Amino acid sequence: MVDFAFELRKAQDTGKIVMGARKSIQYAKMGGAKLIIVARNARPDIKEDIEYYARLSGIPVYEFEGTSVELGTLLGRPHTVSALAVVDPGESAILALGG
Repeated sequence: MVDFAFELRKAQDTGKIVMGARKSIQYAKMGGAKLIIVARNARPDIKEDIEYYARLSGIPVYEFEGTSVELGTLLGRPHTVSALAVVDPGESAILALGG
């Protein structure tokens, strides 16, 4: 089974992830992300925009069970992270979350 925290960090360290709604949308429009992860408390309209642009490109979206605080903490940040895009999974199995 995917250990979310482990594989997310492994993606961050060995691949390429980009943090935040703005960047997540940009990558979604260009079809540049392989997965978008949204915190469960991401702003409703932002979550909906992400889901929309991801759907246009066939990019899977995964909702993280925790808050933007918990997601930021997982990513080593002292601030909230509401969404992120996995551009390159590196050596990780994070993309299995796309189903």
